[PDB]
Amino acid sequence: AVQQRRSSKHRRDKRRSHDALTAQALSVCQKCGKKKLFHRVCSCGMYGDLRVKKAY
Amino acid sequence: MEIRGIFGVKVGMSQVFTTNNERLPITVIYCEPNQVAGVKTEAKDKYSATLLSFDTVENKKLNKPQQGFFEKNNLKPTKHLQEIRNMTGFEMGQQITPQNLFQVGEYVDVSAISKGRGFTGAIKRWNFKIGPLGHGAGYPHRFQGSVQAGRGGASAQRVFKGKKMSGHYGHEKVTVQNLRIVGFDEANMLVLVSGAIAGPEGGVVLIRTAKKKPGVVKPIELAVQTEKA
Amino acid sequence: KINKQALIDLVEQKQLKAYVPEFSAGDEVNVAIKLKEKEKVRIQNFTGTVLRRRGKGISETFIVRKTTDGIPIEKNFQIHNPNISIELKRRGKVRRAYISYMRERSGKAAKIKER
Amino acid sequence: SYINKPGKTSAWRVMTVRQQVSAVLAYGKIETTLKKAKNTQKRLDKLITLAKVDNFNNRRQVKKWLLNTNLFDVDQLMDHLFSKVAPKYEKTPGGYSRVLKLGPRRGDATEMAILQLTD
Amino acid sequence: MVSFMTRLNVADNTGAKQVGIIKVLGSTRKRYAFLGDVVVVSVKDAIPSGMVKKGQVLRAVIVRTKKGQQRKDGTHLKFDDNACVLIKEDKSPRGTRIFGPVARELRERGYNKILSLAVEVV
RNA sequence: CAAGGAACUCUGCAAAUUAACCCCGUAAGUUAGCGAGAAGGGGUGCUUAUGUAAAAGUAAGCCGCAGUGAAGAACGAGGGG
RNA sequence: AGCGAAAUUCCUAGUCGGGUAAAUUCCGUCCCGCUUGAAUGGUGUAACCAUCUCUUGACUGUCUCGGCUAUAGACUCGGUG
RNA sequence: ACCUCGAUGUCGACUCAUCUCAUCCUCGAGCUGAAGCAGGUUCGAAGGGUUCGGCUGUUCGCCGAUUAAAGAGAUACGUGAGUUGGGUUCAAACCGUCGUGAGACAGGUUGGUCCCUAUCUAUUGUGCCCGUAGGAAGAUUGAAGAGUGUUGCUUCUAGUACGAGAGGACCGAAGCGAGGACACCUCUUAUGCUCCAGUUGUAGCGCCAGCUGCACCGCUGGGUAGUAACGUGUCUAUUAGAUAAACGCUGAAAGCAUCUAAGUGUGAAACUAUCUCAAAGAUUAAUCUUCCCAUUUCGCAAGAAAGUAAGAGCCGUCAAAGACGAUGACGUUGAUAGGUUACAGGUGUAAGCAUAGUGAUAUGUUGAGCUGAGUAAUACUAAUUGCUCGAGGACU
Repeated sequence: AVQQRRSSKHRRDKRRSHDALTAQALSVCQKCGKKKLFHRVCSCGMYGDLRVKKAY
Repeated sequence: MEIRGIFGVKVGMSQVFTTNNERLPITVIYCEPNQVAGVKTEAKDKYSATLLSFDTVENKKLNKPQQGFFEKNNLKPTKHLQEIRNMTGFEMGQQITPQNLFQVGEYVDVSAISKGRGFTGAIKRWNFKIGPLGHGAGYPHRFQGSVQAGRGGASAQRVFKGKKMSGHYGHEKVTVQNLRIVGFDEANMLVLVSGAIAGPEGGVVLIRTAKKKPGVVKPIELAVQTEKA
Repeated sequence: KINKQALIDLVEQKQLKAYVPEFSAGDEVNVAIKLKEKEKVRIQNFTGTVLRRRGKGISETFIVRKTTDGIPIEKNFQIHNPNISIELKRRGKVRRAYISYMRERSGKAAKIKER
Repeated sequence: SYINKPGKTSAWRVMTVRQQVSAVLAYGKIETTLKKAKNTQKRLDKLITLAKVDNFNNRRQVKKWLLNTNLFDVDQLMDHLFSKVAPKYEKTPGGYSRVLKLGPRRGDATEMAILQLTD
Repeated sequence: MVSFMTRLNVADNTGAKQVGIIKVLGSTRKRYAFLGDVVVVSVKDAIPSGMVKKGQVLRAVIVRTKKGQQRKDGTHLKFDDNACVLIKEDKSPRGTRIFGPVARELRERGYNKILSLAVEVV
């Protein structure tokens, strides 16, 4: 519908308070030393000890 | 006291022929001899009840405080914990089988957490009509209908509390009464109860004593095949 | 706890028959029903062919039809139902195990037997 | 809304699963959408299972989800299949494919996962 | 399923050809027909040499419904036509020749004249 | 999409039915043009033969629950102003 | 003159009939036509009307009587906005 | 003509109802020109619900059949930021009339365009944060609440009473149903797009065969789980109290009488508990139980660094869940999901081969072959050999 009265700054603030985002997971890759995200692939490509993707 | 109760899991539903030539709908419930884990007195504890436990598993999976309480009580480590209000027919440290407790001719009450569904429409929930299609319907032609109560400043200007509004269906305890008992299995320990059971496939069920007719016991016996060629 | 979904048959074993004739889609059979009254239980003989067979356990059913005074009547019957008697006389030649078209087809709806 | 792209019909799903099963058995590795893989592996290893019998009717069957690729043609690729990938995994029951998720896309952050087959 | 505004047949020899349901007996909007239920009909087509002529409103009982109904014995029987028997304001039917099948869910409801004069009971 | 066939509605809106081919059959009205493709019918698959130039036609057998099997095909009648 | 409670009526839901389960609209009829009425034409009229209205044949999801199936949405995520 | 003409969309109907009794009913009682029966009047009682059609655009109105019962009314003659419009209510007009004239009719008739992507409040669910005086985990009662209590028919009690004959019961029980509310897919269906069988046209896979693409999922016949129903299963009770209209016992003022003035009773589906579900944000933040810990050294006069080992969260597997979040189960100490195998079920006699048959075709291989989601084993694969918050019982 159409607004009747203008929305105040503090209503904007309170609606934006739940309109934010959280952080993300992170982990260490043993062989390819890199601070990778948990249960993802590493910079060199090995998600586990397995790296079928090209290292380039 | 006089209204007893037990815990089960609906493992299926069947049809069984009965005396007087009637095909009665049947439901099979798996029911272990449940483990009592505390009694509450109507006078000292201000109300009588019995805390009951079932579905024992390996102690490794269970959380520490629960298993510690079980070890203090020194009974089996179980995952399912609940209560039955005002049941004192037995004592502590006993496993109760419904075969020895309930009768094969008793009318019973059954409650069960109903099937989870998500958000539901008013048409489904309160059986409202679906609007017609001809003569001009408008793309809204199936909804919760009118909610108008009053127009003008001093008429209503308000939404009522308890207004019939679409919401979430299921996942709540439903009450069906007068269910019958037909069949016992001891080697597999299954109970057959007339009718059907609400909720999804494989839910926890209260088999509880019927308040209205607790004293009635009528017999319903089976039939035997006697043919061969 | 440990679930089976197979003990359903074990608890249904309490009501089973030990004869169980074969029926797929073309058996011309007369079926008898022991209709119980207060006295002199009657034996009804109802003849016809079977259209299709559906079953999972005790829930096994078949179809059978008669045509009397121009009026046809078709009835389903559960196999494991007591007070029922089945005596087969003809085996037919059909192509599909699920057929239902005698509902519409007119007189001379009979089918040749399985040679 | 009303008239637009023909939508994501079941025929679209059949076409896709055929296309990337041919693609994976052609080369052996695909980065693709997570759920597309997750419902593709079943058809993959079902075909692998039915191909380890080496029967002409089973070959007629496995013709039914394959098209040619840019590297070989259907006959040569199925001969390659029967020659090496079936003898590789004839012994082990199940587990005929592996998948591991990749990083989120810069564009839409969609779920890439790399699908491949090895011991 | 069978209800008001339903041109059905007649299972009786009464000099009539076609008849339509005019209302269903029962309070609180019964609006539905089931086997053995007494209802009210009106003739739409009839023979000139019959006891009734078009426009007459009479009362009857459904004997056969196309959908049929499940019986309490555990079996369900399907019919292939919609016919009614005419009853003259008492337990006796209007007609004098009951030919064809008839529902058995009405034996316990009385009206045994039709049962005794029926060619068959199913 | 079971089951009724107009009970909703100001209206059978819409929806639904029919559908093409060939060959049957087609009232009244009347200005003798029409009505009219009125209405109301049937059937159309494969194989072989008869077959003419192909195609119709016919004979015989066979498959299938139904065969312009898929798509492209007027639903009518009456009466009033 | 013709015709007529009809695109013509105010007393009218006028008399009655015909069909219709039951008919202010449907068809006919009575003629008192508050004021029909004759080239602002009128009385009937064959075919026809993307015309108005009624009854009826088949037909059904408009209704008892709702539910499903997949999409494009909404919804969530990422991008402009 | 007072809000209101710098807009209050101006009749319903469709669905949806809410509320009062100045009761339609079943409920109870009183009285009768109340033999019974059928009645009529009044009071209390609003707990429940109270039809389908025909005409008309419809209210109203009448007609037909029901039904225990067709209520009275209001809520902008209820309700369009829910639907649309039958016409009054733009012209286009047509007919009758009025007026010399254009035009005019609360005169009739034909067709005649309905916008809105919810900001607040309130509502149904749903979450994050904190909270309730250590934390976590469970189990709890429940002040305030919510839904809900409709009855019909038949038989017997019994042609007993009433009565004269006909007519013809109330109290109760039983059985059978209607409508509505409460679930399920075991019987029944209906759908059932990675399922099965068949089939046509065409494009193809080099020819035939066998398969795929499109033709509504091409179509036809079905069908796994699932989803619901027209289907089953359940229910409308019953109990106790205060009672209302009411009838009272006793019994005074008012020596008799009197239901009241002392005490006290029975009495309605009305009311309250009992019937069924939620429910400690109920700040009055309530109860019980269990587990974890309580740890050298100081202040602007003091608890500063190991910050659980309890747990929770991040992530993944998924689904009895699911708008997303959450919810529920599982993560090498695991069968959580996927896979294989096996089973059930369904489709229905696969391909291929031989024979009969020059030919469609039929037979045997065969209850063969195939099967998306059902069922169980099975670490064969994926859920990692991970990260964050989080342990001093304060005070009188």
